Amino acid sequence: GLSDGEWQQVLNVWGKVEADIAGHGQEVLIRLFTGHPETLEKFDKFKHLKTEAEMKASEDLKKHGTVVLTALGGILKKKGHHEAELKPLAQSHATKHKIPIKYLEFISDAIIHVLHSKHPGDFGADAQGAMTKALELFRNDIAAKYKELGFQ
Ligand code: HEM
Repeated sequence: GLSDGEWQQVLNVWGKVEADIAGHGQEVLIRLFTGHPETLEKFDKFKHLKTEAEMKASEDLKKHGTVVLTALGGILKKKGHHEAELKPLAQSHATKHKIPIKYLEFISDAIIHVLHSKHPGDFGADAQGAMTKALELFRNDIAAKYKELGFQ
């Protein structure tokens, strides 16, 4: 449950991401994969990436980063009214990709890390609070769908 002012902060922060969705998406995934190498194993199409240099050079990783952040941005712009947008992602990530909710926590924190890394001094405490709450809401609603599906 975010206030109007918190959603305003979220969407203000998101404008930073939308200016360079592929660069943000790439860095989010690289942060996820390098911080939590087990997550790489969930991607048949990225498990060949042995080094961060290879990850950085991967155009397909940037492409997927764009897909991920485009989806997330579409969800965030719903300001919590995202059941229709979230449902297929929860279902695909539980049933097809088999992504534990822990990895969604990892990527949520990776987003925060990337925002500070790319916008140092420009991702204020209020913005971090609002973005964190929005990612918690996202993760929590996914978690509810995971529970429905019995997925761990
Ligand atoms: C912000 C959180 C995430 C968003 C918005 C997101 C979004 C997406 C989207 C839109 C797709 C393609 C459509 C689909 O298959 O449903 C996808 C595919 C996929 N996602 Fe995610 N995802 C997120 C987090 C994760 C995490 C944390 C993992 C694993 C650690 C993961 C693993 C995968 C895999 C393996 C695929 C299939 C990739 C392929 O083979 O093309 N996702 N994701």
